[PDB]
Amino acid sequence: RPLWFPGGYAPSWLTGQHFGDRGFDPAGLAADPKVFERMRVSEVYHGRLAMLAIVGAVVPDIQGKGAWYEAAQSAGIGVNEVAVFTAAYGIAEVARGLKANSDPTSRYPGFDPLNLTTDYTKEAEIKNGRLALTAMLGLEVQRHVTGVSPLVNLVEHVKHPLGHNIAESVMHQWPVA
Amino acid sequence: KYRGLWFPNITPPAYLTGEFPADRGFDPAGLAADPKVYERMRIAEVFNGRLAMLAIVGCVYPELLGNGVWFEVWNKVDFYRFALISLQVVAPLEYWRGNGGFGWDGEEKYDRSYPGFDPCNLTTEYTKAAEIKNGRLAMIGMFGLEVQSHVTAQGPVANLIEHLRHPLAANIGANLAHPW
Amino acid sequence: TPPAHLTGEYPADRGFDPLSLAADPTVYARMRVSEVFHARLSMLAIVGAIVPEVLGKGAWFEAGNSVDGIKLGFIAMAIAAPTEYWRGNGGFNWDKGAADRSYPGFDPLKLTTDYTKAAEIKNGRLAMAGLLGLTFQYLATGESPLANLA
Amino acid sequence: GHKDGVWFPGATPPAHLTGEYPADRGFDPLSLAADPTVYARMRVSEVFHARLSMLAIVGAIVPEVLGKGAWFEAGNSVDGIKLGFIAMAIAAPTEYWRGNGGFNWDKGAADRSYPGFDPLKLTTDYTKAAEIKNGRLAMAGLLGLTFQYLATGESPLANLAAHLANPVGAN
Ligand SMILES: CC1=C(C#C/C(C)=C/C=C/C(C)=C/C=C/C=C(C)/C=C/C=C(C)/C=C/[C@@]23O[C@]2(C)C[C@@H](O)CC3(C)C)C(C)(C)C[C@H](O)C1
Repeated sequence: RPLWFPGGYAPSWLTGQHFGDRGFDPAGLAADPKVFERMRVSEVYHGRLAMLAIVGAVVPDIQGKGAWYEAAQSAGIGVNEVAVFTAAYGIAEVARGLKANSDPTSRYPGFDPLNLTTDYTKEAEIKNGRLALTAMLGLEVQRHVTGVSPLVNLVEHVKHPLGHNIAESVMHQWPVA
Repeated sequence: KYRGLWFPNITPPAYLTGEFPADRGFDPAGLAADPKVYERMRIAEVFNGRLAMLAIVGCVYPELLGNGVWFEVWNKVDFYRFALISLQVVAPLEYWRGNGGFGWDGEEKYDRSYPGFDPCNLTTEYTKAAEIKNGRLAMIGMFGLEVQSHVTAQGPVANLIEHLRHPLAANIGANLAHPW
Repeated sequence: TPPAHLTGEYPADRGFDPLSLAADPTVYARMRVSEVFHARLSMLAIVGAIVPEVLGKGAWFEAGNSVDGIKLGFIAMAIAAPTEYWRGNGGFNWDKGAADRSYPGFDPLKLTTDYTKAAEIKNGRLAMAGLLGLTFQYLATGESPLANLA
Repeated sequence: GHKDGVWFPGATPPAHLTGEYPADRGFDPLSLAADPTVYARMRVSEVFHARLSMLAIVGAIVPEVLGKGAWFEAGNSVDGIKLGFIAMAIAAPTEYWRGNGGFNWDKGAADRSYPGFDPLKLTTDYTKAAEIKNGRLAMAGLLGLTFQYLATGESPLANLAAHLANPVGAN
């Protein structure tokens, strides 16, 4: 069993059936079996949404329309505009949330025009999701500690790796932005 | 289990049998006669050694790169911020090391000297001895660095280069003959 | 109605788990130790946020321009390092414990009753709630604790 | 076997310490004396460290009482390097003779801790246990004198003169 940490200890509730089981739950948050299925739904959801986010945080900063934290106010989008979007998104959300957490369609609604559903693709979805979820966490924290755009952060680190890293950055008063 | 000894014709202590890596019959001060202390001492020896190995590369390499000397770093860097942030970062890691895992009761019983963080499957009772011996060498080294820091007041690469350039006018004899 | 995993064996039990966080027993054991420690820490804090501000020392959010926060932070972390390790380990030795790490030894008066065990956590829960509140009032106004009472 | 008690109220003595040698109070938490042959050596070293400390704490005070400065001003009043050289040149035979138990190459088998210099015949178990007791004080005292000088910087006797006229506000 491939696990998240070396030594060979998995929780009992995490058996190795579901996609992405790496024996990782040291806080026992999926010990109860009914909560597990909801969480299995929301991991994929959070994952897909972050995937979209992370691609949407880089592409308009490449194109030179400002960084992601200064991209709302740079093209308008106030709190009323997020309210109208949130009302519009609600319809699809309640359509999603009318079904149970035990139905496989609650994660996998079947919209597959290319017919690329295998098991390899489900694990690949979950892995790219968790990578994008940590990447969003990274974006937010970097935003506050360094106070510049993420592409700037990457470019400084590639050009001057000792110069600009977490160690340098965290030795100044960091909540700056 | 033939093993060498630290001094020619001595006889080893009876509690040092060669059962463990890098045993050379060396315990004149009898600090490992009890077996449970000898267990902790063994973990401590490998851990002080690992840290001295990191330290001595950390001390030498930025001076080679011209980023400064290791004992003068605290006039450019604030010590107290560095030490606060370091203890925040290190604490859960050291906790887990001593604990044996993430659980409150240990639970996931791991070796706290030799966990499995080895992707190349290189671990033998020989590489263990090499790790110990490299570590002992580094500990002696870091002792050297500190004493040299006080006596000569130059960095260790500078101290080496001075010995190479003027081997008679830059050695322990000449440096201790003067007030220093 | 009490939940299934949450039975009434342990002190300060009221059958509260709408989130099922403590389903597993060993998790619940850790939870319990962590609740007691959080309670015990929050009391010294709720008092330590009033008692040296009554006597003319300035408020809890004013502590920054009365101490060296970085240096005191270093001192606190340097004394927490041994002592928290000793609390966690159950003593000083390399191999763990058998000296109960929630309720160790300090009771020369024989006051360890189930009532007092429950009252450790009872007084703690609203010291926690209090401290959670105490900050929230400062963020929504700009006022001190005893100034928030007016 | 501890008639005279132990270092901590309810403490258990260690297994190697069984109240047989003088001034045993069952104190060895780091188990440095588990090996008996080593403990034999340890005993001599403690008594010697004790006897050296008692001459030293006297020598740090009794000169100061007779108005000669404190112990850290002794470097002004003597040539520090030179006396250090004669001390090391006089210690060399006498320490060798102490360790060898005599003058001959093949050892002496005299008690090298308790040699026999006693014209008053006071050598008793009480006095052996009082050598170490007064000794452990003087070591602790000397450990004080250094740490007092590092935290303060006045004389030893001045720190006492502070504490009687400043019980609260000494530390
Ligand atoms: C026992 C034990 C343990 C222990 C311990 C402890 C606390 C050990 C420590 C003992 C200690 C503290 C030993 C001091 C020595 C000082 C000496 C020798 C004196 C020399 C000093 C001299 C010769 C100075 C001479 C002076 O001339 C000078 C230079 C200047 C002059 O002006 C004045 C004088 C005359 C003063 C553990 C570790 C807790 C566990 C273990 O299991 C059991």
